[PDB]
Amino acid sequence: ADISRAEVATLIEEGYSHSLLAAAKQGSTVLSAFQNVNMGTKTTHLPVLAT
Amino acid sequence: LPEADWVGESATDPEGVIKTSKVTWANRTLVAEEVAVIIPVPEAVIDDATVE
Repeated sequence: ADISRAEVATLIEEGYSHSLLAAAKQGSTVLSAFQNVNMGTKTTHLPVLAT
Repeated sequence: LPEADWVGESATDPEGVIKTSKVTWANRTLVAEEVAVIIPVPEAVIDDATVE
């Protein structure tokens, strides 16, 4: 007979590390690629030349 | 070169034993040998020559 690792139970504790717990966030492409128009209401009309 | 191995923790299982291994050496030799030449000349030719 002998004392295994299972025989000592929770006299052996398991540790924790947050060294893999990070994620860099990525913003939208279109809000950096193009002009951000500040709107004050739901609809803005923009006339364009058409013919 | 010796070889290590991964060992299990069990007291009964064959994978639980640490394996034996060895380091070895060999020999190389320096062995000295002669290389030589003899050049003969007339002594009158040594005396008559303008160079040493």
